[PDB]
Amino acid sequence: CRNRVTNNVKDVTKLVANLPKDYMITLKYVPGMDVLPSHCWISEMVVQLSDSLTDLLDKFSNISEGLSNYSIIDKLVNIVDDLVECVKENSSKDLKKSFKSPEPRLFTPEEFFRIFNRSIDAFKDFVVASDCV
Amino acid sequence: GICRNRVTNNVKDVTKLVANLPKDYMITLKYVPGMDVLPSHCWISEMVVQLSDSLTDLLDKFSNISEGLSNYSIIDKLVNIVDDLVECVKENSSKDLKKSFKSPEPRLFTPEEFFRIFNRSIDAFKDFVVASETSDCVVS
Ligand SMILES: [Ca+2]
Ligand SMILES: [Sm+3]
Ligand SMILES: [Sm+3]
Repeated sequence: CRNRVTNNVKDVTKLVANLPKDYMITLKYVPGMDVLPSHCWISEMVVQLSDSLTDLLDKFSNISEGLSNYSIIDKLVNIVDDLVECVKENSSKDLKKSFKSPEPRLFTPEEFFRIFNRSIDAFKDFVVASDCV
Repeated sequence: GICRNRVTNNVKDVTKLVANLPKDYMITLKYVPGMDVLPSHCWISEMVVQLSDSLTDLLDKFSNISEGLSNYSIIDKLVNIVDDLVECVKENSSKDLKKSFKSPEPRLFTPEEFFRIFNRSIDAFKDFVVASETSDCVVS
């Protein structure tokens, strides 16, 4: 989706620096994301990252006048929601939705946002969509 | 001044930290059983010591590389004020209960719960001008 709202690890790196290391974030991970082509999982991953981030957002209080966790997350919530929009709109050869109920697991902030960056980077370099078994 | 040397907590930073900590995050603290109804001389030494231990350990959970708002930075300052207190306890020749035998049982607390116990404990260095004029250290 050409326009990705630039979600570089710039703010992500800061967020991870300020989230406790032993704090587990829940994410319904789409299995196969580490081997299958993107058109097979990007749609559901983007939807799940959106729900996890939004739920994570309610766990912090505002003070957006100095790059607080709340503010950065809100910024990431918006980026992913728009990617969700695109995916539903620019569907073809892409598994536009279907199912949407993988298995929920726990991730460290580091692991969670690594999954977050790969999902977004997935759009960056993505042209050859279409099988997924 | 009562042990008020660099003894200004300033909750301005504390609220900001609680706000920057997930309400979901559980913090460990060896809590003294009834410090909520017992005279301060019954728990203050042990608690000031456990608070320090808990805050010091949280340091490990954050990164010291962050511009502007930094949770590592705020915790560091909090550790110093509480470590300054563990000093007014050292030389302390006052006998009231400044010991607590061993170490209490560990308990989990959310950020708001933990820092409430924190501020109270600190503030306890003002409302502690007695010992023989207070109650026992048991509840029953
Ligand atoms: Ca949800
Ligand atoms: Sm000192
Ligand atoms: Sm009693």
